[PDB]
Amino acid sequence: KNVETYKIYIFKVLKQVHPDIGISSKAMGIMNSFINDIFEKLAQESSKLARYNKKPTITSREIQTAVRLVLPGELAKHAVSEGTKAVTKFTSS
Amino acid sequence: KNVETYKIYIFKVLKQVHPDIGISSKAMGIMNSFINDIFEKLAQESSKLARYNKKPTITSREIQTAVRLVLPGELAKHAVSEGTKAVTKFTSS
Amino acid sequence: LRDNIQGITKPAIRRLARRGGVKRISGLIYEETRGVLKIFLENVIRDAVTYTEHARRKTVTAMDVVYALKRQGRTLYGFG
Amino acid sequence: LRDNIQGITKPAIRRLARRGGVKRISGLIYEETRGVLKIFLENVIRDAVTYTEHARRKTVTAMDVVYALKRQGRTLYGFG
Amino acid sequence: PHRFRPGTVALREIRKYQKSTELLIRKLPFQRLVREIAQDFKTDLRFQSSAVAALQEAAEAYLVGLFEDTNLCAIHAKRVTIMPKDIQLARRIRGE
Amino acid sequence: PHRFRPGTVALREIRKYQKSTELLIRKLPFQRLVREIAQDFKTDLRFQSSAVAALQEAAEAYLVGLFEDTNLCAIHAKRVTIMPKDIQLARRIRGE
Amino acid sequence: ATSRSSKAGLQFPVGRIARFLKAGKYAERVGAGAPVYLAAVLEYLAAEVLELAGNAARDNKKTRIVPRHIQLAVRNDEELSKLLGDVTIANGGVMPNIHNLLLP
Amino acid sequence: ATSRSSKAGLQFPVGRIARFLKAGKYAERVGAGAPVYLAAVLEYLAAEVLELAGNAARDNKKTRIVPRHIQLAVRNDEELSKLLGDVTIANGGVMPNIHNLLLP
DNA sequence: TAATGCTTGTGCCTTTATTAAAGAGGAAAGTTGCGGTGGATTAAAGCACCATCGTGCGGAGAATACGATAAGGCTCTTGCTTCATTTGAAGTTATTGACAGTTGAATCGAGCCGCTCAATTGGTCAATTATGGAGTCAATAAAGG
DNA sequence: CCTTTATTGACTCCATAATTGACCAATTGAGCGGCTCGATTCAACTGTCAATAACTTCAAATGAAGCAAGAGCCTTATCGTATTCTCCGCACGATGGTGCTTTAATCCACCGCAACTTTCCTCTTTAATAAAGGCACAAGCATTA
Repeated sequence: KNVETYKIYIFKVLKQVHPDIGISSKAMGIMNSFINDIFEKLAQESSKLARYNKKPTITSREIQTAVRLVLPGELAKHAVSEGTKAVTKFTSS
Repeated sequence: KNVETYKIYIFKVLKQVHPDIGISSKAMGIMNSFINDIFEKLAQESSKLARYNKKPTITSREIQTAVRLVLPGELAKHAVSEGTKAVTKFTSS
Repeated sequence: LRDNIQGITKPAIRRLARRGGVKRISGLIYEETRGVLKIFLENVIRDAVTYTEHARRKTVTAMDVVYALKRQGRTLYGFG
Repeated sequence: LRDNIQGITKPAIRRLARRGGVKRISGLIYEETRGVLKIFLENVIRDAVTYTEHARRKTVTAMDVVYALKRQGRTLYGFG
Repeated sequence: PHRFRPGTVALREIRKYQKSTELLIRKLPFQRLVREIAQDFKTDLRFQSSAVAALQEAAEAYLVGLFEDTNLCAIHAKRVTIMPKDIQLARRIRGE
Repeated sequence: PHRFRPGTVALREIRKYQKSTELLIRKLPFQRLVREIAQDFKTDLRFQSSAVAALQEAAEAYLVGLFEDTNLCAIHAKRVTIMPKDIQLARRIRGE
Repeated sequence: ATSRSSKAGLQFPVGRIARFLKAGKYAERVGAGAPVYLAAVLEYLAAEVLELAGNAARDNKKTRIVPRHIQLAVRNDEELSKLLGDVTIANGGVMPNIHNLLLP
Repeated sequence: ATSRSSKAGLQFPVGRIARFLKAGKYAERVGAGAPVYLAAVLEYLAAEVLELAGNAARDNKKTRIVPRHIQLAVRNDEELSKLLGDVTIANGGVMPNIHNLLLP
């Protein structure tokens, strides 16, 4: 079976940030596990948010509130800014 | 709206255990919150158990493993015994 | 509506310490306790206000506080 | 298999303490550390064995250990 | 004038306040403090009374637990008076 | 014969072992211990190698953190030697 | 129309718990035996806590269980205290404990 | 057939994340804008961690990121350390810290 | 300071195995289409949240006398560190075998979805009893003699 | 031990409110039915976990020597504690306004389901070079003088 991971996208981000720095396989796996953990945290938190207000749909608003509740401080603010920028760019095109 | 609670069943259990002892409303609400908390714990743990093994269904086996994983020691042993007794009684008649 | 942290008087801190089993209390314990209480309240109220804001409400309810507490591993019964 | 808890030698405990920044070590630290390590391993292995038993397997995999650790708030990265 | 030797009245207060379930912090100052703190997150907020009551209960329980840990830290160092360094150590070990 | 005064070699070991990522406990004794412990829960268990490796990593990290907390507790009491009471206090505050 | 509760010999609402499990979207399907098991476990836990609380109330020369008795029962039993270590109970108070080194 | 990732100007797989959200049964329905937001947030977090890890690798005078550098980056930043307080990195080592009172 | 042990940091060659790179094809993303179900909008009630006012009384702020607890300094002895010798068990390599995890099908059992119903339970009003409050007595404990 | 005195548990009586009980309805558990899928059992393959043997050699066990750190003891001074006095603002009771929370109805728009295409990512295979390892070497720290 094919195993699905974020290795390609993480490598693309690394090349965007550090053009001349490479990454080992162990660090790649650790980053993949970190991203999976964050994805799961945000998903369960957004599901709880939807359950509390009796809405059957997860929207960008639930994701934004999950980001605010889970990530701390400046990290959460920057994440919210980036997400809002991405959603605006997706909608305006 | 009609609020659904375990007050009646908790009172029946209390009368079964302590015939002459009553319970205040505050203690009844605390017991209700305790039962809701335990229900939610077992439900999410069983959902995770089903997710890990890619089974779309929750059965008595998932509940039993959730009980053995969440409750500690002799409490979990007695809970498992009571659950198995109840399931056998339900199935055998 | 400011400086209400001094509203947590010294006798209140002494009573809270006595409830905890403390026999003698130093002089700087009052300031230290005020600071730590302010930090705790800031965290809990931040989470509760976020929960309230998500539901498009303007009034903070007890359920928001209960959820904010449960997020930090401090589940509280009697307010469900 | 018996008294393999003594397989955690004194130099190993000294190295673990040194990694933690400890400068001097008492004599009973070795027994205390062996006891606490045995308790921790008992808890984690109990949870891992329960996870393995549920899946109707006979071999404990790394994923069971990772789940058992995550159940106790000690998520471990690099074994996914 | 009969004066109790220092320390016995503290022991009586320890015995008495551990027996009771009353809240020790006055309600109105705590309410004002909560409102002031919340003013920095979102202006024009209304508080349901049960929310402030829950906040007071949680804060008092947290402070009692912290003071128990502080007393353990103070006893560990062969003292009976709790000090700021005891609170700092207790919060450091708890991960706060 | 040149002898180092006590404590300097300990400081050098502290500096050296904090720089490395190697596992400090030997693999085979830890594996035997894990199998012995698991024998009490279910007989005839097989262990995947990565499971034992993960167990060793987790146990070593936990012990390092516990020893850091123990060192803080020992320093709090104006000592440099860690003692069993320091470990007991640290575990008590952590809630174990 | 025989209720599943008395069909399985329980006091708790097997049907209500089944509906809660189905509504919570914990899985696409729930077995017929799962709500009975869950109801039995919840009933056992409630009975244990209530029995300890009633004993605590009786030891205090009282007739009605109050939150103080629940807190005392929870903190006097090792298993529940391990299960309920991180729990704050409203109006529960604390267990009376004075360190031996503080005594005169 | 323009991909949603390039439609929103992202590197992460918006489509794959949408499929993950659908499969996880977190809710009955998933909005169209939710996976884009989630992909952007994950991309930002990965970029931040990788930037700090590359910085740590440079200050060590290596040209390859290893778990030690990830551990150092995580423990040298307050926000990530708060987010990753309970997280153990395999082969991560520890931050070199010697207490003042232990020095000669 | 100062010479010297001395362990650690630094510079260079090797290889290898660990990471960068190319391909087949298949597995999943994008598109079109439909439609009903969920979300956004609007009007209205009703209760709940806030601001005002009065008082009066128990709890908080401020001195004051003081004694006992934390802190500093000295001494000692004993427990822990450093060094050296001997050894014994972990580490590495190669081998075998059989047990168990996994994938693929058939399939028969079982749980989801509709419709009815009606019976159990939840909102609302009555109450008397267990507990709260006030007053008094006896028992308990502490402090100076 | 003793005696006085401050403090609290018990005891009793009255108030009170609140927990238990009865009742109307409402909504939901139960029964029957149809039907698609899923989880059980069987089978084979195949991956690897356990057990074996062998050799090396470095890390663990043990013993000596010694020294410095933890603990005990004395002294002091200063700082938290207990008691009293004054006052002040929190708690309780009433009020009145309004805003904002919840509910009901409507409309519209958007996301799930399905089929088809297509193109992107993922095991398998190939290589090339970064770093561990080894070896030689410089250099700042520790130590006794």
